[PDB]
Amino acid sequence: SSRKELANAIRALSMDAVQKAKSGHPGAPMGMADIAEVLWRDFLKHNPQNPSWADRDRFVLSNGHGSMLIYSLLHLTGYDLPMEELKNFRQLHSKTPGHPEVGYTAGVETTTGPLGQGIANAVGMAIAEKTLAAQFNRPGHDIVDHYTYAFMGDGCMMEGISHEVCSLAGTLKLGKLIAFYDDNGISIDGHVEGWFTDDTAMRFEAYGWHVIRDIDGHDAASIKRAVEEARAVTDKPSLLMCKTIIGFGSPNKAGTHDSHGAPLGDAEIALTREQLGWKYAPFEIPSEIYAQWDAKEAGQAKESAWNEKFAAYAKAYPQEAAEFTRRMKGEMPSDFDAKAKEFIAKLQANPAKIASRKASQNAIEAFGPLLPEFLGGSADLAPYNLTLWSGSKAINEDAAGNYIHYGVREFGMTAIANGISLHGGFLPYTSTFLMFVEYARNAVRMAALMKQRQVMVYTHDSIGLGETGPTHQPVEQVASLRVTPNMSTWRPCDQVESAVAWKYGVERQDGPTALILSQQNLAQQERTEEQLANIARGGYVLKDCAGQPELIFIATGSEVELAVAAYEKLTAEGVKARVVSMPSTDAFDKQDAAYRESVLPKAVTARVAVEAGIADYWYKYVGLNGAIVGMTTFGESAPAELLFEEFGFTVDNVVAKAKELLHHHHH
Amino acid sequence: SSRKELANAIRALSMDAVQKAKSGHPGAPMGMADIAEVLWRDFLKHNPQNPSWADRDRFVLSNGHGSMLIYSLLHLTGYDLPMEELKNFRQLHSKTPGHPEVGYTAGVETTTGPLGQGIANAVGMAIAEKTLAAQFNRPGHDIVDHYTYAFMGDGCMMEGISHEVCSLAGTLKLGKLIAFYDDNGISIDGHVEGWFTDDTAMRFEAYGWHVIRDIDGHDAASIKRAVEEARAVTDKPSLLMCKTIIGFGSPNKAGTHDSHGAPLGDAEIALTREQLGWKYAPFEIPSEIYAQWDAKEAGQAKESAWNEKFAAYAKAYPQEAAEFTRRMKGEMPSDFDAKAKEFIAKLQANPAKIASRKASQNAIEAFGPLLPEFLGGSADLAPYNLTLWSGSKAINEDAAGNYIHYGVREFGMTAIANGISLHGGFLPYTSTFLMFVEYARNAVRMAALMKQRQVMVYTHDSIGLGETGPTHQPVEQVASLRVTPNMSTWRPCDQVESAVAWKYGVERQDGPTALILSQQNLAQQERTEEQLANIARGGYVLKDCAGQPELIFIATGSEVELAVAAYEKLTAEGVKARVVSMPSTDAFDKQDAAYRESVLPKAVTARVAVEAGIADYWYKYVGLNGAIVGMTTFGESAPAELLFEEFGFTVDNVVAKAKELL
Ligand SMILES: Cc1ncc(C[n+]2csc(CCOP(=O)(O)OP(=O)(O)O)c2C)c(N)n1
Ligand SMILES: Cc1ncc(C[n+]2csc(CCOP(=O)(O)OP(=O)(O)O)c2C)c(N)n1
Ligand SMILES: [Ca+2]
Ligand SMILES: [Ca+2]
Repeated sequence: SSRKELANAIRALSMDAVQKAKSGHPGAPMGMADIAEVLWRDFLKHNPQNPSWADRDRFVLSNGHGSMLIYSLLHLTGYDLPMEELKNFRQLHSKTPGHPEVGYTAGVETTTGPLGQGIANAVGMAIAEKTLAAQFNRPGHDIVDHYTYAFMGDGCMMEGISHEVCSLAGTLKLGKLIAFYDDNGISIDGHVEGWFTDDTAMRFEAYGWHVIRDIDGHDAASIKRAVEEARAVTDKPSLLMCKTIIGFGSPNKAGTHDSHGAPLGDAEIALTREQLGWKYAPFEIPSEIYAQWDAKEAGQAKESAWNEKFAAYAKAYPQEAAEFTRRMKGEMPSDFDAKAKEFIAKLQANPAKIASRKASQNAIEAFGPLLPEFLGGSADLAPYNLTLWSGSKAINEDAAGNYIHYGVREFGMTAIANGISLHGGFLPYTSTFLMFVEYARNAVRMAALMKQRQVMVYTHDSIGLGETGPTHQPVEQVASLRVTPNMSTWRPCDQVESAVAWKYGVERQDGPTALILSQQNLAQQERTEEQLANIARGGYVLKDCAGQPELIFIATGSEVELAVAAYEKLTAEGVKARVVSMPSTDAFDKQDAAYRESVLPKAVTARVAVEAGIADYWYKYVGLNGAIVGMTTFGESAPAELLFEEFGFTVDNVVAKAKELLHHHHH
Repeated sequence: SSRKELANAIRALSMDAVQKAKSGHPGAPMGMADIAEVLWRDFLKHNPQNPSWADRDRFVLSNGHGSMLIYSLLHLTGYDLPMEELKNFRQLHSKTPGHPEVGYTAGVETTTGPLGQGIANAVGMAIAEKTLAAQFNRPGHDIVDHYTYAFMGDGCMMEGISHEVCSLAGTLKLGKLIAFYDDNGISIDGHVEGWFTDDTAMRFEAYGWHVIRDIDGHDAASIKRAVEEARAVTDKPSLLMCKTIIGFGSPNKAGTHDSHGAPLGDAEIALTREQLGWKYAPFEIPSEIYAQWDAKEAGQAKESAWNEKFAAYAKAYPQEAAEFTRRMKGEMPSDFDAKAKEFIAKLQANPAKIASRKASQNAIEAFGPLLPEFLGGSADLAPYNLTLWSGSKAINEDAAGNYIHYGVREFGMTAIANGISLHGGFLPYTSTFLMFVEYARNAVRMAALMKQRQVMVYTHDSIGLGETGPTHQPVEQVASLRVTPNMSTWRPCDQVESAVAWKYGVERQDGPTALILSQQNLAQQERTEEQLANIARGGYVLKDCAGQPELIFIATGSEVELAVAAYEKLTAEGVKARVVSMPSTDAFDKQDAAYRESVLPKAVTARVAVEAGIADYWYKYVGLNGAIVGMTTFGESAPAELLFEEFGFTVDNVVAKAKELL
């Protein structure tokens, strides 16, 4: 078989799988098949029999709608993705969902589809490789050495996140990142010149990339020469400008928007087979074509050689090797749990009224020596988010460091960190003011969807930040996080809940954790040993009465102090009241029914929520017969103490609103 | 007097107001003061006595933390912003909040602070000027002719949204957009070379901008020559690369991150006065410096000249001039309410089972001839969002058109449309798949904060979109919109509710409206005249019983049919059941309490919400003793019919959950 025939196997499988599903995207797989054949057969270092090989190259499909391209590649090269699964493309519980999903499918590195985020993930994978190589490689022992290859299209280039992450990739001189741009002139509205006219090569040169122009994306020799050129440039990420024809092979739909996102149709597929000279029936591949596509023997040889290298490394550097293995597996140090509990107990015994952003920094300082896998950063807010600890070292200064200055790039930061978590070897944390979670919002969602461990440090969480005013004062952002599937969100009320939340976040293996942290100092609360242990249950009884409470206050973060003051006033008047601290609604909801009943008993309807955030959220825990002391508006520019008074976060107002339930549930 | 003395008045007012507040940002106002002095005194066309003059130039401070720069300029040039307000910078209910806010302060064009969005707004204002000029100017009568000037810094340049909107500005050849980049080498983390190394001039030339490099931002002659050159380039937006020193004037904090975001301190202010040669006490400005800065006399002359031009236009083009005035004031045509009601009544009388995305297109088609102020578009999804009507004309093809191909740029699109609404003259609508409201989320928030009218057309709203799978299937996005202050969100259940929602959106005067639209066909519900009129109240009784209900279903959008099916089953068993359709929770919540009680009586606790979105939202209406048939997870890639079954959107499950309450 010629290279074109081998590439046409991808075209056939893609158009036929889309046709059988009556759904999906034939255009990009057909347009990029020749590029994929050269990259995967001539360059990609991988082992289909072990998709988790630590030193494999990473491939990312940023134009993720072209999912049949990667399913064809994985199937043809010998991964555990049988033809039956391709026949079940886009069907319930198949290993071939409409967009590729990490975990669903052997060999898929990331979940893509939302445009722009795949190239961001690839930038994170390349940062991870560079940093891990710098931390672990030793003279004569280069155990980390692999490339990151990405495909992307016009949509990814138009998205702002491409600017964020490719600018930063240029700064960091990511010489093992090689991206292929599917320059096919077509997007969904039609010919892109009506809305997309950038000199993209010049733009990427402005970022410090090595750009290869005018590659014939349907000519294997041209593509191969370009990839060799990119691999020879070791000090810059490379962009290959690949001129392709969307839907290549279809006489009537190639080069048209009609090939982008719908089945070609059976008549058109017959004509496409005739144009391509592809004789085989749908889902039929001859043994000779598998023989040229299969990567099991080469892959075995390469991983075997790497294992020999790693064994030599382990003999010369046994502690480093043990750390590499631990970190690539995502395992925690064996003594971490005990040391973290010792830290938390020390805080509970030694009160300090500090901002929870400072309590967060103190937890980073405490955990940092125990977690060399941290790869942390802030989006140009290190002095405000308090993300640096004494052991931080920026990777633009020393590549073996552990800290990233992300610049003013919140979305790019968060999707890069998704790439860092997907790579293995690190535990990323990211940070910005909470308001600007809105800039990064879909990357946060994607971390949750992909079940990735990442700690998101979001500071300056309410009107408590004061004079900066309503553009920066969060109101509804925490509610948005709380209703996100698989998101964990903590709003700690003091330095002890802050440390507990950080411990929870770094030990959470199957999804991300957002910390909602104050600008201003928070009072430490008294806790018994039992209460201290109950912080991690998300919601717990902090103050109580004998018998059934007449009133339960539910409070979070900076408002627990206010709720406790109201509880004290009411208790002194002879009212039976309880205070529940709710640092994490998601962790509380995961507790069993008996525990939740013990904290929020169904008999007690007179519930008062107190939080400087949007009020409507709290109907979930207060019901229709309680009260909510919350925000219902945007904030205002003024000193924070005047804002808390103006918006009702006062002991007198909280007590008055509570007493209306002693007056209403009565009358 | 001397231009440096005149610029130093901005420096003094800025450092002193920050010091008095013990809060704020002296650095960028001190760094950009010489640029501002040249722009405002020599070029900017404006009238302090009427900040709403239709043909004024628009100025945007995208690096909005530098708010004392714009307050100093407004005060010095004679706007209604007295010295007492500058002395009340960042104080409760002052006219000088920490970031500039449109409406709070005479002369402020937009609310900035979130980096990158000011330049986006300015691109929108320049698109509005270009389009309005093409629509209204006539030979001998150029009634629209003004510039859009923007200041921006490193943070705006790093943000992705700058790439989206400046790319599109190049495509649209916005020759009256002129941006000044405060190239001062400093951001909050320190010297920017550790994280920001772009050849920014080369980047902007890649967008098709005219770029002027190596301007000395502290030399009036350098700056003035650059502005003249940019104004002579009429077929490209221009970027002026202005080298400045942050905190210019401060001997110990100039050129450092220490001048970015905190008071300089009293000692350092004294040293700064010495270095600048500024001899005036805090909040002292001599009469001659006001005389040199004041723009009232020239401004009134220019606006009067324009009024005379407009009067001549109105004599030659009376209908066009009346349209111009109406649109610039943001008024609706006087017969729009009646014509839209006639359309809605027609739909109710002529049932159709269509997707609410199609019903949306049909409302655009009906309203299009009535609302020439539409300036609509989609982020590369016209064939899916259905944003084109028969009279759509793309502005990249015809500058006098009414449609924008925004490309794959959801955040930039939304903030550009905020600029369009701020400009006056237009009613923007934007569109993408609902999932990607998450890419644009803070610009949506900013439309609400700024009380701007924009209709946001979000289609493909649930697991009903099918095989595309969980990256695209919305679950929690509608709940996020619903709890945003001043946002209106509509999830119509058929073509009639879709038209009512569109009417509500275009008739809003003080905020945005999000339409949550289905991929798939939705059955039309039968309605009495009273029900039909009550759609606009956001929640209404769609199916009822005699007497107090025993069970109330609350449903939205594509799930109303499912709730009606469950109602029919329970009604046939003899249950006193009701179905409430809730297309807009915010419109419902604004109703009088007797109305809300008539729909959701407080004595009836057996309430079942049905919506293919996140369940947690609905506790607001069902409380603790009801049921919610909603989503609690991400979606899955499969045909939509199978997903609705898999996730419990079945008559059997809805009926079972209801019977658990009875
Ligand atoms: C952030 C985001 N916005 C919108 C979409 C919907 N969408 C999918 S592909 C596409 C444009 C297709 O353009 P391109 O990447 O050039 O596709 P191709 O040439 O591969 O078909 C759009 C708008 C998306 N997937 N992600
Ligand atoms: C989207 C967004 N992210 C973060 C911030 C916080 N912030 C305010 S100013 C700034 C950096 C200031 O850098 P630059 O624009 O270069 O400021 P300057 O030189 O004018 O002081 C940051 C990160 C913000 N306002 N908006
Ligand atoms: Ca394309
Ligand atoms: Ca700067």
